Amino acid sequence: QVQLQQPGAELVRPGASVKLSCKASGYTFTSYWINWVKQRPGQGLEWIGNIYPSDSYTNYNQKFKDKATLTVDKSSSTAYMQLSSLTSEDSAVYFCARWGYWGQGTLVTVS
Amino acid sequence: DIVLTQSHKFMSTSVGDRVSITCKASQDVGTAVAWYQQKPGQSPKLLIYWASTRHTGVPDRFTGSGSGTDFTLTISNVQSEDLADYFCQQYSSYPLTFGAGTKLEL
Repeated sequence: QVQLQQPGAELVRPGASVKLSCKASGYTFTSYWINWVKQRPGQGLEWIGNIYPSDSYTNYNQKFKDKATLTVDKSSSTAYMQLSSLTSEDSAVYFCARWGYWGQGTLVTVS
Repeated sequence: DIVLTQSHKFMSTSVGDRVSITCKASQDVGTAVAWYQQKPGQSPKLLIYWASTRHTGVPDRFTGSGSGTDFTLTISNVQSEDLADYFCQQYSSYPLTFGAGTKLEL
């Protein structure tokens, strides 16, 4: 039913920025908070922050606040997240999620 | 910053057995705890929320329990399809945090 489509992978150059997309479909885009989660093979899951589509209100992890920016595009029902000054430590799988539904994730590889 | 410490990193067992994974919070989170199941190369799947409520689709085999600071995930009759990673998450206050995970192997 609900679907949070994320592109499979992203190859990025060290020190640059990356824009990750998350297209929601099958439910009212504005009534549910969208969270962004980071996953690196070695460690657990890490919450980056969230955004409420209706008014773009955001909460960020103190660890990721200036490093990431969260926005939405209510007309296309897409949520975006941008990371800058990328380094090897940012290579991981990033997932966008809402209650009960996680996207497939996007593998960001800095090389 | 609420820390979530899962008992073990790995746990062995074979089909038929009963397993219990524990999650201890460093602060009281009432019952605002969720458990996820994650198989390799896939995204996490919600199992339990509000400490003991089963989500639409999870089998009666899974049972959550606890409150305050001690939570537990219980699989009464471990089937092969249950071999995977299990995470607990807190959603009472920011930042939202997860446990390190517990791998279920044969």
